[PDB]
Formats: sequence, C-alpha cells, structure tokens
Amino acid sequence: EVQLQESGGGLVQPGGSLRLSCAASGSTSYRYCMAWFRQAPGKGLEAVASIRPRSGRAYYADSVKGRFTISRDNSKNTLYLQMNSLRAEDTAMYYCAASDNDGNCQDYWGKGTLVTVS
Amino acid sequence: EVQLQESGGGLVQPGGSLRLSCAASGSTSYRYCMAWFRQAPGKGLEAVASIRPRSGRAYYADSVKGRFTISRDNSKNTLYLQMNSLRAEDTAMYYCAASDNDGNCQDYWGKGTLVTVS
Amino acid sequence: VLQEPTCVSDYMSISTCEWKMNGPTNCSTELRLLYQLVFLLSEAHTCIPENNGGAGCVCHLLMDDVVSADNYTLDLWAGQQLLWKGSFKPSEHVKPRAPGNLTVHTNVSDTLLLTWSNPYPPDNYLYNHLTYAVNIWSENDPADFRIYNVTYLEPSLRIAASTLKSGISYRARVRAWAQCYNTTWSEWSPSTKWHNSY
Amino acid sequence: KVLQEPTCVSDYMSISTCEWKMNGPTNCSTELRLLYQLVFLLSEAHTCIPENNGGAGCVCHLLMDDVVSADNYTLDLWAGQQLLWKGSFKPSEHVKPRAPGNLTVHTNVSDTLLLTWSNPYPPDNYLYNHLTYAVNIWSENDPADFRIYNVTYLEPSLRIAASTLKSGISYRARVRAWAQCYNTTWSEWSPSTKWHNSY
Ligand SMILES: *[C@@H]1O[C@H](CO)[C@@H](O[C@@H]2O[C@H](CO)[C@@H](O[C@@H]3O[C@H](CO)[C@@H](O)[C@H](O)[C@@H]3O)[C@H](O)[C@H]2NC(C)=O)[C@H](O)[C@H]1NC(C)=O
Ligand SMILES: *[C@@H]1O[C@H](CO)[C@@H](O[C@@H]2O[C@H](CO)[C@@H](O[C@@H]3O[C@H](CO)[C@@H](O)[C@H](O)[C@@H]3O)[C@H](O)[C@H]2NC(C)=O)[C@H](O)[C@H]1NC(C)=O
Ligand SMILES: *[C@@H]1O[C@H](CO)[C@@H](O[C@@H]2O[C@H](CO)[C@@H](O)[C@H](O)[C@H]2NC(C)=O)[C@H](O)[C@H]1NC(C)=O
Ligand SMILES: *[C@@H]1O[C@H](CO)[C@@H](O[C@@H]2O[C@H](CO)[C@@H](O)[C@H](O)[C@H]2NC(C)=O)[C@H](O)[C@H]1NC(C)=O
Ligand SMILES: *[C@@H]1O[C@H](CO)[C@@H](O)[C@H](O)[C@H]1NC(C)=O
Ligand SMILES: *[C@@H]1O[C@H](CO)[C@@H](O)[C@H](O)[C@H]1NC(C)=O
Ligand SMILES: *[C@@H]1O[C@H](CO)[C@@H](O)[C@H](O)[C@H]1NC(C)=O
Ligand SMILES: *[C@@H]1O[C@H](CO)[C@@H](O)[C@H](O)[C@H]1NC(C)=O
Repeated sequence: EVQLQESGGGLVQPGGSLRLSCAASGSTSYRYCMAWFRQAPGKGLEAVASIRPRSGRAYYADSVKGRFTISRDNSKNTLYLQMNSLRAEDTAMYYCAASDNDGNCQDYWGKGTLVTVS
Repeated sequence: EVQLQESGGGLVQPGGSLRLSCAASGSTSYRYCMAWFRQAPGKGLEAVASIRPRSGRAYYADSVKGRFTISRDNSKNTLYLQMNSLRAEDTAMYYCAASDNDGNCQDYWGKGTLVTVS
Repeated sequence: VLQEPTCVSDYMSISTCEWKMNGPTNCSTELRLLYQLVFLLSEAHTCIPENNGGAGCVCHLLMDDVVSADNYTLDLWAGQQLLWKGSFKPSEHVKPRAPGNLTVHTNVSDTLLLTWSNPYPPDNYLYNHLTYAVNIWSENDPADFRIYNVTYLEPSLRIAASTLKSGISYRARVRAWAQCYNTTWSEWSPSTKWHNSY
Repeated sequence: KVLQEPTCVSDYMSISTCEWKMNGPTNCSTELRLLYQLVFLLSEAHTCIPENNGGAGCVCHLLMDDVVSADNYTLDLWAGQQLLWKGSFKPSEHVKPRAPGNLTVHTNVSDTLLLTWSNPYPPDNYLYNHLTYAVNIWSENDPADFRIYNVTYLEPSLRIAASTLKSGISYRARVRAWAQCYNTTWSEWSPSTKWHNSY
C-alpha cells in the first residue's frame, strides 16, 4: 500500500529543462522497480525511464536517451526526473509508478504532473 | 526557524522499553545537531544522545550506552529515541533539541514528554 | 549442446554459467551468451565465453546488486543460430565466494589459532550469514584429517595442538556456506601449511 | 619530541591528512598516536595510527563521517602515556581535493587528440560539480616541450590538435584538480600516461 505524489511540472520553451519529483509514503529502497511513464494527448501510456532503487542502475527509452536522467534519494524516499533539451514531442502528463514483486512497475501510481512544451 | 513536537511517553515497568518521537516543522537534514536531553524532578538538564542528521553518526552519554538508540527518518523530518532496559534512574521529562550553526544543540526545543518508571 | 547451461551466483556482482558442447569449440569466437534482466526498459547484455575444456565453456555474467526477485533470460547463440533458450534466478542458485588470507598462528604453545577473511563487505546479506568449514590434514597422509564447523559468525578457529601429531606438517583450507536458501559450498581458500610441535 | 607542528588538509569527503616532524629516527606506528575529536554534543575521541614519511616524519589519515563547513576538531598527539601536543583543525579552511584518475589518451581520430579521465568524487559531493582541471603534456626526454591546459567546463575531457605535437616522439600526460571553493590548494597529480605521437 505505497502512495506516490509527483510534483515539478510546468510550461517550457523548446530547448529548456525541468525537474520532476515524486515523494513516496514508504521506503524507496524496498521497491523492486521505480519508473516514470507519460501520456501525451491522444496517445497511450509509455515508460520513459526506470531504476533499481538499491544500486541506482537506470534504464531509458530511446526517445529520451541523452536528454533525461532518472535518479533517487533513498534517504528522502524520493524519485527524480531531470528533463533536458525538451521538445514539443515531450508534452504529456507524467507519472511515477512502482512495484514490489515484479519489474513491470504497475502496482502503484501517482496522480501525475502536466509538462507542456510550446 | 524550526518548531519541534515530541510524543511517545508514559508509565513503564523497570526492565521494559519505550520509543519517543519528535516531528520537526522543517528539514531534519539541514540541521547540524539533533539530540535528546532530559530533566528529572530535582535536577538540571543533561544530554542523553545526539546525532549528525546527514551521515547518521550517533553519540551517547555513558548512562544510556548499550540501552538507548537514537535515529532519524529524514523523509518524515522525525527523530526517534528507542529506550531499552529502562531503570528507575531514567525517570524524567525528555526533550528534543537542535541547532544549525554549532554542535551545542541549544537553538530549538520541544515541549517534552514524561517518562516514568515504576 | 550436450549438457544444459547451469548457473550460480555470488550474490554481489558475478554469476557463473557452465555448459558442454558437441565437438571441439572455440567459445571466444563462434559463441555468445545473451542475458537480460526481466525488468522495465532493460537491455540485453552479451557475455563472450571462455573455454574450460575441449567442448566445455564458462561465462561470467556481470551484474548490479542481487535481490531475490531478479530473474534473467538466457540465450546461447552460434552466429545466426539459436542453440539454447532458458532463464536464471540468482537467489535460487547461491554459491558464495571463497574465503581468503587463511593464516595459522603458532605463538601460543597449547592452542592453535586460525584466522581468515570474509570475502564480502559488511553491507551484503551474506556477510553476517556465512558458515565456514575448516579442513586440516597431514601433508603426506590425507587420511589423517579434521573438519571443523564454524558457525559463530567470525572467521577464526582455535584447536589444542595436542590434538594433532607432533613433528609433522599439516595443511589447512576453508570454504563458506550461506545458510540462506538454495546455497552450495564455495570453492576452497588457498591452503596454508605449518609444522606442528607442542 | 616534536620539531615542526602538525598541519592538516581535507579532501572534503571522509579523509583528512596531517603532517609533523620529530627529531632523528622515529617509528610512527609503534610509538605515536593521534587522537581527534569533533567539537559536538557527546562526542568521542577517535584514534589514528600514523605511518612514516622519512626518518623523523609522520603522516596520519584521519577518517571522518562527513565534512561540512562548521566542523572543527581537537587534535592530541600522544607518545605512550605522555602528551606531546594539543591543537585544532577545521577541514573547510584547508581543502585539498583528490587526484583524478584513469587518465586515457585516444588515438582513433586523425587531426584531433582526445584525453579523458575520472572525477574522483561521487555526484552528491559539492566538489563534483566544482572541479577545475589542469592537464600537463610533455615530451618524455624534453620537459621544455610542454603544454598546460585549463579545463573549466566541468567535464573530464580535453581535445588537442595533433599538429601541435611532434611526430615520432612519445609524450606523457598527467592531470590535477582545483576546487572552486574557498581555501583550496591543488590536488596531487594523477598517475601519468604515455603514448607515441605520429600521424
Ligand atoms: C600471539 O599471541 C597473542 C596473545 O598471546 C595474540 O595476539 C593478538 O592478536 C589480536 C588479533 O590478531 C591482536 O588484535 C589487535 O588488538 C589491538 C588492540 O588495540 C588493535 O590493533 C586491534 O584491536 C587488533 O585486533 C592483538 O593485539 C594481539 N596481541 C599481541 C600480544 O600481539 C595471538 O594469539 C597471537 N598474535 C596474533 C597476531 O594473532
Ligand atoms: C576550533 O576549536 C578550537 C578548540 O576548541 C578553537 O581554538 C581556540 O581558539 C581560541 C581563540 O581563537 C583560543 O584562545 C586564545 O588563547 C590564546 C593563548 O593560547 C590567548 O592569548 C587568546 O586571548 C585566546 O584566549 C583557545 O586557546 C583555542 N583552544 C584550543 C584548545 O586550541 C578554535 O578557535 C575553534 N574554531 C575555529 C578554528 O574556527
Ligand atoms: C523467469 O523468466 C522466464 C522467462 O520470462 C520464465 O520462463 C517461463 O516460465 C513459464 C512457466 O514457468 C512459461 O512461460 C515457460 O516455462 C517459460 N517461458 C519462457 C522461457 O519465456 C520463468 O518462469 C521465470 N522464472 C521464475 C522462477 O520466475
Ligand atoms: C554446521 O553447523 C550447522 C548448524 O549451525 C549444521 O546445519 C544444520 O544441519 C542439519 C543437518 O544437515 C539440518 O537439519 C539443519 O537445518 C542445519 N541448520 C542450519 C543452522 O543450517 C551443518 O550441518 C553443520 N555442518 C557440518 C556437518 O559441519
Ligand atoms: C530453491 O529453488 C526452488 C526452485 O527449484 C524455488 O522454488 C525456491 O526458491 C527454493 N526452494 C527450496 C526447496 O529451497
Ligand atoms: C577560509 O575561508 C573562510 C570563509 O571563506 C574564512 O572564514 C576562514 O578564515 C578561511 N581560512 C583562513 C583565512 O584561515
Ligand atoms: C578509476 O577507475 C577505477 C576502476 O577502473 C575506479 O574504481 C576509480 O573510482 C577511478 N579512480 C578515480 C580516482 O577516479
Ligand atoms: C588556470 O586555472 C588555475 C586555477 O583554476 C589558475 O590558478 C590559473 O591562473 C589559470 N591559468 C592561467 C594561465 O591563468
């Protein structure tokens, strides 16, 4: 019964950056998977970046490789998504998710933060 | 500036245990020092245990060494004092304090919680 | 492939897999072992095997941490041809690291002291959960031997010198067991030698 | 007895290095101890066993939980049951960063050379984002043929026109680090690397 609350969204110019955050109501270090997903208008959910909370090992979708960074501060039970070189294509609602027993990251979801790029 | 509120006191059997808590109105992680002190009726204040909030390194007065443990959950901005093998001698009003620019722990104080052992 | 790839894990960063082929094979050319953590946005890594006999090969799979829910898919290829498909769960096949730096101390006439190092850092699970087996034997007579079980979570052993023959040299080595679940014995330490006296 | 007084520097992570001089021969590991203690509520003294630095000289590596700018330590040099010296030390007044490492030259592009190396700090230390570097290149048997490059763009890489270095000659390279903090001195040099230049 983990709860997740994102923050840090807002409107941006193409080329500019952003940092998202997601506080967890329990230890990040006991999660198996933690990830960011996004939903652009008219389109389905897509995983953007994922992380192994203990070691810090991070994974990325091709479309954000070189631009986005996922990280975590286990002492704050918090997950971050540094978003650089933003394009109009990156306009979406952004979600933090997590799972404990599988690496699907589908068990727990936050409420989302809108990120607009125009 | 920081406000502090203890809880978790009450009556206890000699030999038994207790856990105190102290919520902070701001980040525990930005404090330099955080500690528990205690009064006892006819007596002056004495430090019992202290902590370095970032690293977690903890220090103890001789009279509680081996019995008390101090810890902190930075994600809850909360300080704890696990009290084991309680003796009649440990009867006192217990306070959480903190400081930002020195390791005296005298800047901020809570209201206290009584711990009676009989 | 004759016998099927089997794997073990040191529960840190290294998993070792073993198979035996058909005829003669040079594994460092020809063969590849592809492994991938079943995990959101994971990428497949590729392990170039080393030969350990005529038709027998070994691969050392590099890993981030090891947690009990970790599962990998395993694909042995030979060029364009897929030779074997499987899966591996490190926590179901634990083989801890061999202890090291085994030392005998002969500075006390009555009692021998053996010490050695736990191969794990303090923050690994196994560090606090390793059992040890110490094997002592006369250098030219293996039938004169001892086995000691060390379960008190400290890499040390003491024996009365009077329990071993005098004027003779003994060897000693030590291996590690995790307790855990699904664990097997580690490799042996390098051995040490002393001349027994009292 | 003590000749020159113990002085210290700090890597701003976990290690402070102190230095003093005795008279004549001294074995530091057996005879001497350096006690250090953070000025802090309920603090305990820790003890550092020194190592030798030539004849009458000792060095100690003081292990520390952390370094923040208000940290101040008291320092007590003992010789058995005899106390030789009392002092104090503030790490943030004497920063000496770690030497970079893993210095590598890349030969794979004509016209431009590429040097890379590692920042010795983890991402969450202050200095990680605040290190300047100095890259020193010279021909192995002629030190007067040299280059110094200042790297301030916060990335352990350097690019150099191959035409600036002689061909058929072998060059060395090393790198050191400077902290954009106050009260900082240069790190030690990295181990150096060697390559044969030519194109
Ligand atoms: C030789 O015999 C002596 C007893 O007669 C034993 O030696 C002791 O061995 C321990 C562990 O190897 C040494 O520990 C060290 O103690 C100091 C205390 O401040 C400190 O450096 C560490 O706590 C460290 O663990 C101990 O000092 C040592 N004592 C002597 C007499 O040297 C043992 O049976 C044989 N010695 C060795 C090296 O094992
Ligand atoms: C770090 O901690 C040490 C020790 O707590 C501090 O050192 C103390 O500094 C004061 C004043 O700077 C010293 O007092 C002076 O003593 C001289 C004679 O020794 C006297 O002529 C002056 O009028 C003055 O009273 C004090 O002795 C000294 N303590 C020790 C034991 O060294 C230091 O200032 C602290 N903070 C820093 C360095 O920021
Ligand atoms: C690890 O993952 C593999 C592959 O994702 C799992 O293998 C499958 O297991 C189920 C039944 O157990 C069946 O679909 C097949 O037997 C396997 N198909 C494959 C290889 O894709 C395996 O079960 C997982 N291991 C554990 C114990 O969780
Ligand atoms: C070493 O000691 C351990 C006990 O600490 C032995 O482990 C037990 O072995 C029995 C019989 O095989 C099992 O039924 C128990 O479940 C084991 N318990 C533990 C603690 O794992 C072990 O067999 C000993 N090894 C020898 C023979 O030296
Ligand atoms: C060890 O591995 C089995 C799979 O063979 C798995 O069900 C479980 O984790 C373990 N079971 C036993 C018997 O230890
Ligand atoms: C180091 O710098 C600080 C502030 O930048 C200063 O207070 C301190 O005195 C300096 N060290 C010296 C000059 O001894
Ligand atoms: C250099 O690389 C080694 C391993 O190759 C690594 O452990 C270390 O952190 C690096 N050293 C420095 C000083 O950056
Ligand atoms: C390069 O930077 C260092 C320290 O960052 C500075 O001392 C030096 O003066 C700079 N180079 C030149 C030529 O000024």
